[PDB]
Amino acid sequence: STSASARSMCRVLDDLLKKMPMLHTGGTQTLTEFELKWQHWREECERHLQNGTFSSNVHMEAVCRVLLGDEEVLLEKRDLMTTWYHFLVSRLLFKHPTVKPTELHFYAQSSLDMFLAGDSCPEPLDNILLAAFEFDIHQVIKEFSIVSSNWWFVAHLTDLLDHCQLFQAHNLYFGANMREFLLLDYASGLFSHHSLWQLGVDYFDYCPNLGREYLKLH
Amino acid sequence: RSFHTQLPVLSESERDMKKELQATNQQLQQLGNSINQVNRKMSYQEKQMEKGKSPRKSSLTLSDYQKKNIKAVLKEHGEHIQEMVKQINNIRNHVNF
Amino acid sequence: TLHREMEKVKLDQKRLDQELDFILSQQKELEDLLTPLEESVKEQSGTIYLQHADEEREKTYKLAENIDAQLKRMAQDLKEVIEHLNTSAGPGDASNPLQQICKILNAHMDSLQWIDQNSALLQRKVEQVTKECESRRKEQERGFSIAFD
Amino acid sequence: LESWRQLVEIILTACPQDLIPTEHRQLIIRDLLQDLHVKILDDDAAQELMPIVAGAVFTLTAHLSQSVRTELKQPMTASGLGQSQYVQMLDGSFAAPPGTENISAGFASIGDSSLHMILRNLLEFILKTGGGFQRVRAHLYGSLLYYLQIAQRPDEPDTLESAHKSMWERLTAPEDVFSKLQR
Amino acid sequence: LEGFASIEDVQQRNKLKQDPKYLQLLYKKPLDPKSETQMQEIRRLNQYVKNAVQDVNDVLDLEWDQYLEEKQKKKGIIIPERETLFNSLANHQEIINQQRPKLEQLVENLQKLRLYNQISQWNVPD
Amino acid sequence: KMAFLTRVAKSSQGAIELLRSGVIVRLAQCQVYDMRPETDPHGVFGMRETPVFIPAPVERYRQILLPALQICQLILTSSTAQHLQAAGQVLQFLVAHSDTIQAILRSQEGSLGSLQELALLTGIISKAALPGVLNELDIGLNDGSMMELQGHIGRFQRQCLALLNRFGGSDRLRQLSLQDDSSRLDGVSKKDDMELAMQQICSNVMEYCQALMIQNSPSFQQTVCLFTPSLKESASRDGTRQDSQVSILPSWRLPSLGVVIHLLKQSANNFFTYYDIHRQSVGKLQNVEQLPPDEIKELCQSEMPVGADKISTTQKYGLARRRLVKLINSRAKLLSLCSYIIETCLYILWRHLEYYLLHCTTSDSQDPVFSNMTFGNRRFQDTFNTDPNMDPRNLRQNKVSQQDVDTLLREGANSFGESLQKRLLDIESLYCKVRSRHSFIQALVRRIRGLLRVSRV
Repeated sequence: STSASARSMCRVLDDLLKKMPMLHTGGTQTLTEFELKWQHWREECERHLQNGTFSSNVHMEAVCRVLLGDEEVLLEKRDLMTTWYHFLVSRLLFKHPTVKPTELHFYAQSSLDMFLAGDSCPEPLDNILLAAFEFDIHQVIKEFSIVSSNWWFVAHLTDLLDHCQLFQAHNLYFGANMREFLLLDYASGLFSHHSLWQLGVDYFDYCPNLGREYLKLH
Repeated sequence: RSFHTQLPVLSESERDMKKELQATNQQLQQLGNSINQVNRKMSYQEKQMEKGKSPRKSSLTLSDYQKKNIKAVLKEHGEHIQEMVKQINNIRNHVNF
Repeated sequence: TLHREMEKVKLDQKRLDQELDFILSQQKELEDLLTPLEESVKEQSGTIYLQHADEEREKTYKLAENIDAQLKRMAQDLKEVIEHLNTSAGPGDASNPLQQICKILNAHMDSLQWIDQNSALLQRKVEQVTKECESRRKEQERGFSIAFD
Repeated sequence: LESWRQLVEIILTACPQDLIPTEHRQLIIRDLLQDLHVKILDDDAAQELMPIVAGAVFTLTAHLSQSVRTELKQPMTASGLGQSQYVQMLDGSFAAPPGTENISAGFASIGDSSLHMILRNLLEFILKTGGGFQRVRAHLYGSLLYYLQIAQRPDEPDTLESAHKSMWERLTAPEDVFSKLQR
Repeated sequence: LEGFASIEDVQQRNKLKQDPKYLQLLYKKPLDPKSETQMQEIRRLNQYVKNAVQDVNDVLDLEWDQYLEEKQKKKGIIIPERETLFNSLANHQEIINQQRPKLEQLVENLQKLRLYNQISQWNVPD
Repeated sequence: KMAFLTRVAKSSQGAIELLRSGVIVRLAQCQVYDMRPETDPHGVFGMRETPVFIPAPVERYRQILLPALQICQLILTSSTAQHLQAAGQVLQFLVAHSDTIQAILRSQEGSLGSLQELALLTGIISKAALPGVLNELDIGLNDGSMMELQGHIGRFQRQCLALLNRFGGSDRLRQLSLQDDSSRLDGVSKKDDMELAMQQICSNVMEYCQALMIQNSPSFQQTVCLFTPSLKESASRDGTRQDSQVSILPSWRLPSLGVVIHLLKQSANNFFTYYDIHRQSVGKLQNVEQLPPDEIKELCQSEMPVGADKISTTQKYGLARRRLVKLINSRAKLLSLCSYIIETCLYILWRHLEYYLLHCTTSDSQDPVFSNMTFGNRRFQDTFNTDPNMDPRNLRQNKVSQQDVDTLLREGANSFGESLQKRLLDIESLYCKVRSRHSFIQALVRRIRGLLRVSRV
């Protein structure tokens, strides 16, 4: 409505964006409908670009070049995206309809690689996120316990992994039961203070082993 | 040997190669420490082993032919391994032909 | 019998001489073709690229070379350790044959894995060729049906 | 209980059940069923004896099924003639031509209220305990499957009209007793 | 022939290094023969070293235990290895009987992939 | 599990629930149907190199696919309002897995389960893969996808025609019985299963043929034919076919009315044979009350090969009665299916004669009698009509010579003797349809007789 040379352009853009797949449910989770919608969207975009209704304008041409799925254009316009996870989700949205867990780690690794190549530096949190994307719960919680000293976060993560009914480790890479060690560490850190010692009682009652003698000594 | 200083830009499998090489490096350091301590242990215990007694390793005493049969079987298995390596080489050569 | 044997031996030796002459000619040709290539790789090795991925790949290759060198050195160390410990077990079937048994078992396992990988690659290539032939046959059948209709 | 299990195992896979008359067979079977149902209503198992008593229930249900199956057959086909059987308890009299009169007599000899209270006691014993694990629930479901085999008939997978269909042992015809029991 | 293939691949990669599309080609390729054989040799050496040092440590521990027994109790025996040898022989036989169909399939594929022309011409690349 | 699936698919509410949940989509997305050792896209080229698995790879794959095809046919037959989308997703899955489907259709043996699998596949194709179905529904969802749909439908129709030409011989029954006869005592049940599979194949064929005439209910003046005027196909099929390899008719000229005549004659002969066997079985069941013990023992041995000699006389009588009841039910089903297939063959012959009369007969003359080419009540078209010169369309339609049509009519009138007339009369007297389509048996009979005894101008 503002620019006089963009009415039909925005109309064509809105008509093209209507073919976006918003997770169809034709009975169950089907990827065929998503793939067909993505193919139809790509075909409509290519047809518009070849006809000319989506050309002869620098702004919309750059928009289409970004939507097609490139890397150098996004590295130049990095002021819009956030970090490596934003780059990865942008690639997965503008390059493929959907991805599988067998290729998600590969795509995330390639995203982090080209993001670091395009003027960047390594980062411990970035490496932790890359490990989380590469899965292996044992090694990601090992990296978490190595880097971050927050015992409550590791305790919550172990509780979630136990609630999810997954195979967990019964040893703390030296003794046994990681949740008991985390609760004992939090109890020590809380007793280091001079106030609030009520949660330690229940956290020691939850441990039917060293918690009794620990509370009796504290 | 001089080609390991070129090849610009990583690939899709280069990061997996890097992480596997890091795992192999830490495993090699651990095994090197183990070998270093085992060498000292053996250098300290060799005199005691020579002063004491040496055990036997000749198995199957009731059958005097089973030992040579097992030895010939192991030699023929090694020959089969060599022949299979040669056959794989010939197969890839004929494929490249 | 001796005459037949020496005649067969002379024929085989003449054939082997011809084969060795051909092999020597091929080796001389390979050497003459490789002589100008020995100086081209030396000049390309000095071109060090400066990038977040190029330097990463260079460091990865250097670490791989160092790992291979250290592995070869410590493998020679383990070999001499085994050859020194062979006198500790005393006489036997093959002087402590457990090491040789484990070595040949691992070698046969790796050979089986390589054979399986090669067979999978050959089956994939055969399947790709068969799919190309099937697509060609389907196109031909579609053209024939169009010409018939 | 182990002696009872050995006894029922010998009755199942060691000795047949076709010597005394079928009427006395069914009478003794129904009396034993009512007795064991009163026993399981008065409780006998706790936590460790539940699989054993469930296996015993399965074995006695198999015994009842074998008795019902043998009640229909006859030796040399001599007493299975005539019509209008006079041996009933709650169900009406059934008539059949020579050749099916024995089957009709064996089918009408079963008591409607007897089967009703049997299934009610079985369901009550199933719903009473809550600690019955895999073996207990499997034995109880096998007993229920044997009861349903006695009542109706099993089927087989197909695509149109090719399933295992057996007559008599069904749930049709409201004038008989199978439809009333199913209702 | 191996050296000829190696110098051919060397020339090919040297010609491809001076191309701008080689970057995208390597970025899109999920595998590479050089890195594949490198990691293969690395894993082979690692497994060989691991099993060798494990058996060496086991033999050293057994020898130390035998020496301690001969120094304390002044007597002892050695357990036989006939069962272990028979198990190893059976395992080798089973692995070779499983590899024989693989060899048959490889031979069939090599004969069906129109690659027997060289064997028919008796080692002729033309 | 598959029995429970069949049970929940038999009901209408259960079928609606399964269609709303997505059982066909789940079966298509399953991983057990990806690595298949069956791949053949109609053409001669096509193979598969699968790793070492359990013995009989294709047989085990067909056995695993059997419950899926069974429940698919069941939900397609018992569908309520979602039948359109059900057939749509079924055809989509069949097109996605057309490799193994065509491989199974092309690979046939003389076993027992192979014939049942082929019959089920043919029925599923006839129920959820038709040009009329494509023209009715899904016509506004990518015609290129619909183009591939009709291409695969034509391929499946060619495969079904080949299977019909292979299994349309009466001697094929006894040829395949010797391949699966495990014992001479169970040979009766083996041949019964073989003839049941053959009748199921013929039922799927007639259902595919009648799927176009059911829609043409308000008007019955349409012809659906595409054969050639040559009755030599009857003599070519009366010989001996091969149920183990690939016996395909010349596709460059299409089948003719000889195959239909041979099928009708074989169906009438099998109908008479089954009627005689059913009468004998009824007599045996009526006289079973006084059968000798040796006779009832022989009957039990013929029923089951197990040594059933130590059982009681009442047990032997019950087993003999059960065997007789099963045989009577099987013979009644066979007679009903034969009568229905004969009525469908009469429909086919009448529509083919009407096509030859008022569509195409001689291509060397542009006569006004050979007008119109609409097939069915809907708006269907056809390529060309009459070509004076040599054209491939003449091989699909009638020949360019009137002598061929005259010889075909003469051979048909000679084959339509008193025996076949009495057979058709007995069939129409013992059976009178089963569905709702107005009684037209006598009309079809008299029209076929008139069009066979008359000549074309």
